[PDB]
Amino acid sequence: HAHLKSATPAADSTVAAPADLRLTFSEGVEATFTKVSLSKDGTEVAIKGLETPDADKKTLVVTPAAPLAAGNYKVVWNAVSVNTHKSNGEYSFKV
Ligand SMILES: [Cl-]
Ligand SMILES: [Cl-]
Ligand SMILES: [Cu+2]
Repeated sequence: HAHLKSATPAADSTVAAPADLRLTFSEGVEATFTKVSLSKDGTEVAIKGLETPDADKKTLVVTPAAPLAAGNYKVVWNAVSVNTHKSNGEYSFKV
């Protein structure tokens, strides 16, 4: 199953407006079947895009509609691997 190895913004780290989130998994994931929910103090923030650029499909680029306002962000992810297995979790970060 796909484990999330690293994010960026990194779990619980603080940053300036990153432009997008990168999620790096232990296996290839499917952009089309994978769900990512980004929320700021408990209301949806709008994701415009999901993509796996490289061909291993191990980094998921999650592009929000706007650049991100400063504050407290919760990511909830439901990955579907290239072999169709479902995993999930969550993490936080701050701008
Ligand atoms: Cl995980
Ligand atoms: Cl999707
Ligand atoms: Cu597995």
